Amino acid sequence: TTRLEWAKASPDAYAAMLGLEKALAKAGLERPLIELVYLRTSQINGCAYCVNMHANDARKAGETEQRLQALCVWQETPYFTPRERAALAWTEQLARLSQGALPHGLLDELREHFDDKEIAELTLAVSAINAWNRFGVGMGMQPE
Amino acid sequence: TTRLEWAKASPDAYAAMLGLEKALAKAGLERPLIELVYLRTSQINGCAYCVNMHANDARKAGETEQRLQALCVWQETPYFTPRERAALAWTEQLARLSQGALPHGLLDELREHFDDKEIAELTLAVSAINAWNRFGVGMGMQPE
Amino acid sequence: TTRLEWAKASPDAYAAMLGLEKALAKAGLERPLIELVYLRTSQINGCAYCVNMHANDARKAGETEQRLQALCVWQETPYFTPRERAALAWTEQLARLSQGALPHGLLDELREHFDDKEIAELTLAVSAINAWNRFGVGMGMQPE
Amino acid sequence: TTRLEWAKASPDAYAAMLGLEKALAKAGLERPLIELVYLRTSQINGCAYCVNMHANDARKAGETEQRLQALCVWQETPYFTPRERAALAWTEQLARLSQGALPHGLLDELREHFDDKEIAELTLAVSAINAWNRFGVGMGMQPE
Amino acid sequence: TTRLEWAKASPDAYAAMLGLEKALAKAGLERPLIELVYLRTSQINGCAYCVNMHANDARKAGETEQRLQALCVWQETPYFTPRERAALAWTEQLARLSQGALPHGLLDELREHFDDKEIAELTLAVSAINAWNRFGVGMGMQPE
Amino acid sequence: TTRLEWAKASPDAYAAMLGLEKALAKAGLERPLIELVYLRTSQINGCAYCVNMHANDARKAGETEQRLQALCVWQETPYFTPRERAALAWTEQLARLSQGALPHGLLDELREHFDDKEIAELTLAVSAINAWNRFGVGMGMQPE
Repeated sequence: TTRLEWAKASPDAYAAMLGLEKALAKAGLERPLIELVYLRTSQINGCAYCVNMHANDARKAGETEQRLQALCVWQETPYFTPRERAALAWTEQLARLSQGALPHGLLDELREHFDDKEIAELTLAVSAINAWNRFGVGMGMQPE
Repeated sequence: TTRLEWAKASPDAYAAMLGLEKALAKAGLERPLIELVYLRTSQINGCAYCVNMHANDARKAGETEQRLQALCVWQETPYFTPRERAALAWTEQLARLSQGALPHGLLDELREHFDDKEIAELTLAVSAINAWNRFGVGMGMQPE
Repeated sequence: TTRLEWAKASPDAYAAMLGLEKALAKAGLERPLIELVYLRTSQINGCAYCVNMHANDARKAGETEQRLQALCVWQETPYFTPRERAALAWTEQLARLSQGALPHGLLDELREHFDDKEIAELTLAVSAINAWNRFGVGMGMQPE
Repeated sequence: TTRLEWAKASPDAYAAMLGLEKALAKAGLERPLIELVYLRTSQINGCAYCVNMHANDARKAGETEQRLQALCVWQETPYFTPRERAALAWTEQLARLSQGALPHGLLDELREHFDDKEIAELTLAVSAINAWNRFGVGMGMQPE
Repeated sequence: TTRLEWAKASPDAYAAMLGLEKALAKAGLERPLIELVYLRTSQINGCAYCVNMHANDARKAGETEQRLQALCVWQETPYFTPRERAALAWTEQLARLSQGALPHGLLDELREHFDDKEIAELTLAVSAINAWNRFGVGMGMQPE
Repeated sequence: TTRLEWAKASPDAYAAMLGLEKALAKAGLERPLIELVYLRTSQINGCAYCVNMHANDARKAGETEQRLQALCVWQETPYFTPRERAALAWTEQLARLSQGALPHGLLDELREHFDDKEIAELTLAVSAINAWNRFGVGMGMQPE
């Protein structure tokens, strides 16, 4: 289930990572949207531990099986709102940041759906799950 | 130089991100290695703001022009130690986490050069710069 | 939900595609494995119509939410049998056939888990869903 | 020339695959265009058996060496008609379905050159060769 | 057929490029192998002008339709000698130099088939066609 | 520092490659721009020998550390002129020629900044460094 118990090795790193979650917990950004961002990022990054945790946490936040099964192919479905689709486009592009430039009008399109405080919180969410995925995959973590 | 002043929009997000840096500042992991990790990740992710900042910070940590110019092609040079090369392999693979699975023996190879506490700190470093790059590129940040 | 009613346009094409399903229905290859192959291929190919249909059909074949949510990251989980993992490796490699050569020992590894008749049936399953996905995405099909 | 005699292992699979060809034989879609679709798909998928067979079959359908040698780079040549170029764009995009979304206006552009029955037949052709390529490469088939 | 007459614009550039060909003409490396290297590189780089020219020049050097049609999928055919396959592996890897590191043992494997003078000549051939392709595609050149 | 002394093995190849440099030396195209083209191409192709040489040669041509460290991420910086950015776009696209088609309007955009003789010289520069990189990486060359 893990190859390295990293939170025990560096309690400071674990505390710092929990600080990201504390900030997000205080954010106005709605929790079901954060869970989608987390689940989709974890899918893209191939972090099975995080996929399992956030599919489970998304259900805790009220999500349906229809949405959870469609998330990996969200672009070609009618299940996600204009606001969610904006956030998921952001999520996908930032997950794949090593692969090339972000399109010019992307932030501008996000601004049609989110105020700037929400954008900061959304980007924190994206950054945090990207960070958790790196610990998850790196330390060789497996679900159940 | 920026399209969105995100630290002003969400002070909580900014404080949380600074908490990653506070943890790293307290880590035993040597600062010049952290700067290489930061600079290389920022290059891969195309974050010009972070490239500029960390090339400058690497010089503050004593780095030579030879190493700074060779970092983007580090694999085929003799300038980086076995320990640094292990960390840079980790850095590159985790930067590109969306692109496929991590090789099986990668953590095992890292363990030949780093103790588990160092590995946790190194992974925190990788995670933190990946997070900063996402704010940098997302918010449309440009250097000087 | 569709941009082109292709089965009405070419009844012969539709009948031919149903012939693939008739053959598979008669195959010894177990149905839950076929559903995994179908669902995973549809995810890779981004066919939302087929993802929806086969996640639903997989439940009809007895599948758990744990397996359905973990399928997209199956490699790093303990939920799939040696035989299923062999089939899913085959599935992923053949889904991505345009991207490069198949590894040398792949068929040999499949032979450790499947007899040659099963391999033929498995490859028919892979081929059939790849075909359905092409109609699904091409004709602009969306679920629910 | 083959690692697994799949048609002998599963006669039902072979009969089902021949049913795709029977439908195409009855289609109004012109045979030389089908051969181009088959040859180009087989090139993209790296199926040497199918490349050999369809380059040979294309000659049987009247094709010139000029067209056969230019097909792999068809975009930057004057040898292919507006209708063929539409079909080849479709062919390339659907060959590479695992690599990302199909452009929005692609079906609309195809409709400028083909009626809906032809589009269904063309998509059957694309699907069928994609299926044959998977058997060809999977079963380790080599030409001559 | 061309968007820019580059040889007229810079006669010095044209003379320099012809100097590569003069050196190759004097090389011991056999001409049919050079033509394969040229044709395969031109295919990979999508230079239709060069594909046309070198498929035609390969016929002038004695090549068969069987080999010319199989070249794009050479790996899975029996038509190319151990020596040619070594050269084509070199050709493919160096065509795709922007895509990642060259495998460690590649030069060593080439040395099993070629002496060092031949390797230098082969690499000149690869370099020269890569250069011609860049003029061809850049200047918008089309065959016939 | 090298696995094969290629200039000694084939003096003709070396003389031919020097002929590219002789032509460029005579070109009106300004030397600092050529050095940027060389350095950026060498970075993309992962040729550590050439990166080292041209970062050093760029300093000889007057370049600043600010520009040299920002070159790998030039798109998102203000340090490069409209003319340089046009040349670097050309450089990147032609470095990555094996990866797909060149955008339609690219030569047209280059023509807004360069006359046709300059474009020929620029393309010679791109071609020459692509050639040198292939010798550098192929022959296993390492800096210092």
